[PDB]
Amino acid sequence: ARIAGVNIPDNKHAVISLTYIFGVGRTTAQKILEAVGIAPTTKVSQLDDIQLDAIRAQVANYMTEGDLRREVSMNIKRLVDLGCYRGIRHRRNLPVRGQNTKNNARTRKG
Amino acid sequence: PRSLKKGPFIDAHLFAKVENALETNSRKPIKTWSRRSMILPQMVGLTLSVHNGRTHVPVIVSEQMVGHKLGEFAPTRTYR
Amino acid sequence: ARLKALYNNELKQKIKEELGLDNVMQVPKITKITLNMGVGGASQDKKLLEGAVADMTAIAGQKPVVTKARKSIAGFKIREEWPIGCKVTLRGEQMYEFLDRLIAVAIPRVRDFRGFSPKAFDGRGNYSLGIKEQIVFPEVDFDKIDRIRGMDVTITTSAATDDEGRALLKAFGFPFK
Amino acid sequence: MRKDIHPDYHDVLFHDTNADVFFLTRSTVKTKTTREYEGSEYPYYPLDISSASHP
RNA sequence: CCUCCUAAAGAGUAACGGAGGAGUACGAAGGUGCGCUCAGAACGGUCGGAAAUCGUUCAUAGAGUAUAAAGGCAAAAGCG
RNA sequence: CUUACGACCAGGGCUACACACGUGCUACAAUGGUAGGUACAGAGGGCAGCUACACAGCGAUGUGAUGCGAAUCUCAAAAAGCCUAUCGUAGUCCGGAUUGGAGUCUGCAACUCGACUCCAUGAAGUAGGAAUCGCUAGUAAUCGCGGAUCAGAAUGCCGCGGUGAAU
Repeated sequence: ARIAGVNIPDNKHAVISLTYIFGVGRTTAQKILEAVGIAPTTKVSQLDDIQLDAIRAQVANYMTEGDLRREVSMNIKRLVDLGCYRGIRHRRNLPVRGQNTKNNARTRKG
Repeated sequence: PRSLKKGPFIDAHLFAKVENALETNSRKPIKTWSRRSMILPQMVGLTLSVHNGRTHVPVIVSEQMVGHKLGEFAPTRTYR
Repeated sequence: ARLKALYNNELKQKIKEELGLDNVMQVPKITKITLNMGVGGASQDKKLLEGAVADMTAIAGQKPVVTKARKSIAGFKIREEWPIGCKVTLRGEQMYEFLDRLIAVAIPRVRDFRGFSPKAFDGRGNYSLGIKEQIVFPEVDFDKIDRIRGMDVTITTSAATDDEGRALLKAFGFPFK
Repeated sequence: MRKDIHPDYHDVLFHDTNADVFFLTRSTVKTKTTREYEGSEYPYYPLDISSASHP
């Protein structure tokens, strides 16, 4: 089945497949499936197309993956062009969250 | 960051300086030592001079700065 | 060929009225649609060409043709007369049908697409667009896909000027800029 | 159009459930399930999204 | 042995004079019939750039002619 | 050394990393992960206070209300474990680094620089080079629970008990 512009593998449960979609998580998928008749146990292949359409409408209510990616990029760019200490941190590839970086500083550069 | 019920933290002397500057819309920098004070919508547009530890650096309060503390725009460590 | 039927009846007259052209014959039209898939990897491993031909044939609906490189570059390490790219040419009734299928399905499935830049036109009335991913078209099947490859589409219009070219596309409804 | 050297090409009906729109066009894709259409019976491929519904 | 200059506007013309190649290759790279036109510059376009392939506008050859140079080459002698 | 090498105060710093380094923690998964149920302790702390119970909240926590200076009330629920559903060798329903967003608390103040809460994002890592270390019995490994400094700030340190080997 295709949700939100990308493909989800059909071999496992609906909630687990929704987890794969960017911007979608397991708890959010459970919340989505609770409202509508679809149950988390049922597989995507088993699940009917009309159910999938209602699911797409529920996902559409939530902010989509492209929109989320663009907002994150926009926020980082806003910090950079503001030039705040946080923007300087983003530009210089150093932890902006305040985490201690004396020795294990590896996981910012890549 | 700060409990919403307590409201923003805004130091009294910078508060007084900024209201006495708002009634004039003066452009001369407000030289201040308190970098812990909340930037409010009222002080959008004018210029402060925030202590960075060694000297004061000007900070022209832009629109996209409310929600940040004064010291965020005054780096303290200078690393090349 | 719903678009072919529609263009003669409706779109042509409204294009003429909108541009205030003196003569009906002046009104522009889409002469041809060309699809290009150049890949450097091909002709060295030699496995890329078969899949590229398969996907291009499936999407286009016509048999594509393999171009032969006319120049050799040391940096790209391409010798003379190697099959590095594949292209196809669509016109007329079949072009209008391909364009209808494209407008119908190809662009909407594209992920993270808001619109096409207005500067894409070269200034002579011709239009060029690039598709990031071939999977977007419905003809291809995601299950048995070896790899993802992007595509280039070119639209040729009689009008020599970009304003009339854009109006011709607008009458057809090509997604807003 | 040279004979016999081209792909299989035939009539197809593309429908969007959300937009409730029917489109008729000839495509090489083949569909296991077909919907009856008053003009004639040709195969059915479902569409998740359609251009008209697309913002 | 071949090309250019020396060589003095027909040919020819020397120096231990100034400059470069040859001692091959092709059953197609020959014949015929048909068809085609290059190098570059700019603009647009996924990876893809200075430059790969695709589209457009100029472009008598600024290309190509198996090979050194001279001449010649559009009925192309160039390319299928 | 004595209008300074003495005395006070605001701001910052002790928390900066191209890289090296010793201690540990969490992993790389099926002897498992996640969901439901369901048991079995120990010792320790509590007016510079722990809160039974009601309601608001997905949550940390909030407003009431009550017992207890505690063999009374309370932190407190023990976890590994046992029964079922599922994931089926996949960088995965492994892993939770990192970042964006929202927030609750302590504190006069959380920018440099607090620990937690939910949502999303989901990096390396699929067992480790020469070399190297601890451990002989309720010991190694494994599991959580306490206390001290403490206004708030543990994987550390100081204790505790469950499971429980091989040689």
